[PDB]
Amino acid sequence: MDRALFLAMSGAKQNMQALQLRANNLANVSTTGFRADLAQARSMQAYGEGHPSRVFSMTERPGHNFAQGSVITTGRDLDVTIEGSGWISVLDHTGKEGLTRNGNLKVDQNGMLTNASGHLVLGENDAPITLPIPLSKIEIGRDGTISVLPQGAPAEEFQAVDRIKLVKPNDQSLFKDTNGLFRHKTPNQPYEADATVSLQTGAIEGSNVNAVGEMTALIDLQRQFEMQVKMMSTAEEMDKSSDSLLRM
Amino acid sequence: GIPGALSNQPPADASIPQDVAQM
Amino acid sequence: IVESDKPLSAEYNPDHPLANEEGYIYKPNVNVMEEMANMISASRAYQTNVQVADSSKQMLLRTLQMGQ
Amino acid sequence: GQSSQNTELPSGLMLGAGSKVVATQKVHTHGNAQTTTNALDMMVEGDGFFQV
Amino acid sequence: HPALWVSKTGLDAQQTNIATISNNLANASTVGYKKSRAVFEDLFYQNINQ
Amino acid sequence: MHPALWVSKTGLDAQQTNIATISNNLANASTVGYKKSRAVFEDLFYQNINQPGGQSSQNTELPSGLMLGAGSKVVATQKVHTHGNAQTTTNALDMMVEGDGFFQVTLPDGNIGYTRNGQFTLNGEGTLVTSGSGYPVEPEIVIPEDAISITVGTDGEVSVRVRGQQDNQVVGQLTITDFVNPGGLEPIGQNLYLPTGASGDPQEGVPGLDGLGEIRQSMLEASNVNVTEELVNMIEAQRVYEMNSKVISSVDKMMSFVNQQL
Amino acid sequence: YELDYYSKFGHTDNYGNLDLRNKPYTQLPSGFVVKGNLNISQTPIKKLPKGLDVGGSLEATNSALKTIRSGTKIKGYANLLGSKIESWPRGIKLGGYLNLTDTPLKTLPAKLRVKGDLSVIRTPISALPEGLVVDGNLYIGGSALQVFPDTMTVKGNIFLGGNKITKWPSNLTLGGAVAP
Repeated sequence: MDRALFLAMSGAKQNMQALQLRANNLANVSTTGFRADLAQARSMQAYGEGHPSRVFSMTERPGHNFAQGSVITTGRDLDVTIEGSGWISVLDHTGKEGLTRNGNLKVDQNGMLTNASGHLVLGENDAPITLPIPLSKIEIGRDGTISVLPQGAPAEEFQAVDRIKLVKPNDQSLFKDTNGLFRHKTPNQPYEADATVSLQTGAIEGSNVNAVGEMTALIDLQRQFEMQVKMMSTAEEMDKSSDSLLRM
Repeated sequence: GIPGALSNQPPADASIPQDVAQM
Repeated sequence: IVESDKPLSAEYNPDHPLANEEGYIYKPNVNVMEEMANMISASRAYQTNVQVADSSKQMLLRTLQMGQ
Repeated sequence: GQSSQNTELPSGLMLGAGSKVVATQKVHTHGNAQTTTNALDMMVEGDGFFQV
Repeated sequence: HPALWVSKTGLDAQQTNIATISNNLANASTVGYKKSRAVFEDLFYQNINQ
Repeated sequence: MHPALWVSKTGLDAQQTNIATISNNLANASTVGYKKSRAVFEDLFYQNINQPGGQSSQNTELPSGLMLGAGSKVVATQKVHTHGNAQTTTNALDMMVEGDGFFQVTLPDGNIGYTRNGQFTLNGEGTLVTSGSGYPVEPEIVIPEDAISITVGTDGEVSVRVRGQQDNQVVGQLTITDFVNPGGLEPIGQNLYLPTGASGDPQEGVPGLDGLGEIRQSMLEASNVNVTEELVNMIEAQRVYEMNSKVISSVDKMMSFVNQQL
Repeated sequence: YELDYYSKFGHTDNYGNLDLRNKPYTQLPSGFVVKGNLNISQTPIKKLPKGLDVGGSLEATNSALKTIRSGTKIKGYANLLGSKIESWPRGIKLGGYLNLTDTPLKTLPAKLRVKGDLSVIRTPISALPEGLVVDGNLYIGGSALQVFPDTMTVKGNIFLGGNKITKWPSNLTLGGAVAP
């Protein structure tokens, strides 16, 4: 009726969306290699004839928290965590290359090296890494080199077979896709395998969700949500009062 | 008129020479 | 419409993409307490002007009925 | 699902559906040794399993 | 919480040290046994808000 | 947000960094040649609210000249490069530096990293390498197979004893590096430091001349962490952390009252 | 007074737009760099510091801006409607228009290039410099101009604004027309 009902409704609806965005981070505190999503609000003015008094606010995801996660020491050979900044190249079920930070690796019955989510890990050849089937000792190098020991072979047979593809692009050019894999915003952009990133083998990288940061965002989203609801109530209260004009 | 009053039109800006030049 | 001249509230969000050289981001200078007072004041001022117009509407009608 | 196209803007806002436990992974690290006097309890040093 | 797992590394690191100490004390009468020492080193240092 | 909420949050993040750097020190309480770190706090900038002109000396004692802070932050994790105590071991391949000086090892990428850790050993070829990842020590020191003992002098002069001939044959000489500002060195883990701009150029020289330290054989440098200092600072960090939580809830209750009463 | 490191921090938004509207500042730091738009309208600033680099637009309407030092770089436009400037320096990197309406401007540097419109409305300027090239419209209404330069390039329409033109350029490539 006054268009301030919808101006406040559109703000209250967006505050719920930001609340859900923060809720996903808290639901994913223990997730491995999880980058917390950032939430903010953007002011978009309604340009047109009349006084510039109506400005909408909509929530967006400007970026992600690319800080180093909490490293968990597991003493497992097939667990690796990226030191500092970096990524691991994996292809999902669609055969589409995407960057990940989950270094919880495993070997299937055929020998292909996958991660906890089943994404095949790429290597030097840019093809999924395949290991000889009857292994005896698998050690992951600090730079990503994979050295294996054939079954029954003596100690002095630690030959390298593959090198884990570690990619360190600009963090501002990466977006989180629909399946948690970060990809270039510009499509058809090759992932250059960096040789500077290092793996801290024997440990797993946790999530970087700042629990306090989400909680203080929640309490501010609640108060701003409630204040706009009062604006909706006072908008209809004014409308009801301004109805006796035609009540002759 | 009042000084410093906001305008109801997009704010001519920098990128896209189009605005930086046309008055 | 004239914007308030209060300084923007600077917040320390150094990891934010929009942070400046010192890690500060700036946010609107909207103060909750004064905006709530405007919500109360504008609504009560709006409703009392309807009362005057409604009362003034009656006075015109009684002038029409004057004399008969 | 319009590919890319202003992911940082309100049009490209993406909200996740939460989290789940995907697998209870078995960690087959070699344990310690228990030296007992029984003559029928036996241990495998390394990889290998008894078959029953 | 990062401090939870930084200390958890210290708990695990000291556990490895104690396991070697017990092994040295267990073989205090073994003929031709060489004692062993656990080497400690700190993990990577991460860069924070720049 | 209400500016009082984020002011208190910066105090919470400042203490979280303090807790992180204080748990790392206690984790490395037995690491050989480990230098403790302390979190250094400094207050954020003050902004003039009642006088946007930016003149903070006009009526500073008046409401017009009021200035409100933006919270606190951890400005640096300063390394305290004090000398540690001496551990006397039986191994002949571990060394120590008496006073100022840093050992030199060659990293896989080519550049050298400086360390206080003296836990060394030999590889299959016999070169002196680190006891951990195995990075060789600069300059290279190769021990002959016929050698029966290793003697490292106070000036790093490495000599071995070989039977069939008297006098020890010298097979190398250690050399240590000192820095003008060792606190500016970048820790990279694995008991290694990388030179930075704030540290200054490396100053290399024989271990025992020009103010450098002396190499001690069969001796190790203990970590300089003070476990009691960490526990005391841990106590303060918790209480300051709790206090900033109280005010955040206090602001939340006040704002909840506003939209519930009005 | 002057502008310090922290004085400017209170007048900057998330996109580096410096707003000094009616602020009692008299000068800016030497070698000043502003990421976004700069607004110094209605300010007592008499001279811009040398080496000023603006990533946006310049607005100094109704201000005391009188002197500009050479080498200044402006990505957007320079709006100086109603300032106190008397002479325009040579070598200014300007990517927009130069609005000098209601200014005491008298002289312009030779071979000046304006990438947009040029307004010298109500100015005591006596003669446009030879080699002046304008990629937009020309406004000379209410000015003291009565003689045009021999060669000038106005990509837009020249607006006379009332003053009588006694001499026309010999080499003039005009994309529009001439209006009184």
